[PDB]
Amino acid sequence: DPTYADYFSAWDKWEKQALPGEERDEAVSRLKECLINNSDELRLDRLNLSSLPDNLPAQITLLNVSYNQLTNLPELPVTLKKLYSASNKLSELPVLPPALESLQVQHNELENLPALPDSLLTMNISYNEIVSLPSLPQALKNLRATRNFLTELPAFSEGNNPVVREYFFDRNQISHIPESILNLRNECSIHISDNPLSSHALQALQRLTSSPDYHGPRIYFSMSDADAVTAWFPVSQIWHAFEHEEHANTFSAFLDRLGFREQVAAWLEKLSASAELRQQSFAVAADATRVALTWNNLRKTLLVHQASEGLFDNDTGALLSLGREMFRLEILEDIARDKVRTLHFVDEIEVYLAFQTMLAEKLQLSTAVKESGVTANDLRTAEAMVRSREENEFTDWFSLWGPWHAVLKRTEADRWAQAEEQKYEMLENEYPQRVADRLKAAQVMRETEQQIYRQLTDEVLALRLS
Repeated sequence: DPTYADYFSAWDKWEKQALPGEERDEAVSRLKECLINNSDELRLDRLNLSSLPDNLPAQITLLNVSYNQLTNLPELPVTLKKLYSASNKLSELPVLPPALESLQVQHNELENLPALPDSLLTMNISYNEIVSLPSLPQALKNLRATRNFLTELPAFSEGNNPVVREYFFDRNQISHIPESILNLRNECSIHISDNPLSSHALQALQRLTSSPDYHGPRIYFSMSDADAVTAWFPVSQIWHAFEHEEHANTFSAFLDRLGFREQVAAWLEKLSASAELRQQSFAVAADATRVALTWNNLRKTLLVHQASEGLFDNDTGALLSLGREMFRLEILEDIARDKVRTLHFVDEIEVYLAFQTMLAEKLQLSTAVKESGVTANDLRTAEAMVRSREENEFTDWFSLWGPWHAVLKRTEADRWAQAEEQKYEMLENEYPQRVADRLKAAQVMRETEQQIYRQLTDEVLALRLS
């Protein structure tokens, strides 16, 4: 809270530090004139200023410093209602006064925004390098963000009364439309052309907005948006893997390669070295023409070849707890498949991974990265359903599990061989019960081996370590 003389002398010193090519002298006269009166407005635009003084008149409600060479703004007056600072070289904004209604800082070098007050009605942040936004106030009816580095459309809320709202997010890096935009009324307009959007969300946007019986928001968009495919985004072994490219099932088994990116390379890692892995990965990973049930399969095909070696010979305790995780994952996939029915702009794999990471803590899914439309209720129900199906189905499931059948195939025979030798049921009772209720209405070939392998898993090989 400076005194008149402090303002004057601070501005006089600030003037003598003028870089040539700027009108600091004129700004001081406008600053003094602003102080001398009760003036709510201060305009220092188009003077090519290289900086503002530290202390600006504390009572002003409008500040225009557009078209200068500013890299920084000082602490803005708390009574500020409208801040025009377009066409500068700003790297950061200060904290915004709480009563701000308008913010024009387009054509700067901004990477981030401070907290937007609740009073903000209009905002122009276009032609910056912003990567993501804070939560936007509801009073915000006009927002222009053209040509930034945004990755995500913000989830709007339908205000209780309908007012015209316009959002320009064109020429960004947005890749995912949130399901929330269909809540909004027709009085709101969204511009998302020139964004790297999926062709799925494109075709969804096409289908819904190109229907009669559509009362949502006006969304403006443009649908205009073999072997050297695998090692690209993980560099060197593109030639090493080409030796394997001259083989079977590589056109739909490699082109279909659409945190996670880190160890998709560490799953690339041993399929790289050993030919045993994807002599059989491409087995059912190319004839499935849902990609989370497959992604789980190649997890399994990975895990059977390890169990083929014998990592779980005496350590079946850690094999069992891993099947507990992988069972809850394959329940989560069915949760995911159930939800994508109701979502338009995402497919199962994305929803699956949303469930996996948002629940990795609560359900102890170690094999998950610690990073959409998934609410808080479908997280609660997802846990309630996996926990109950776990209680009812895990042991039957683990007895049929692949990795464990492998460690029995390697470690500890007898029972394993005996189990296979009890194939009497597959011919002494398999023809009568074959359609014994298919006409009273291979399903029992899965029901019979369940019985024996669970029976094998009655007098288990796990009661030798414990």
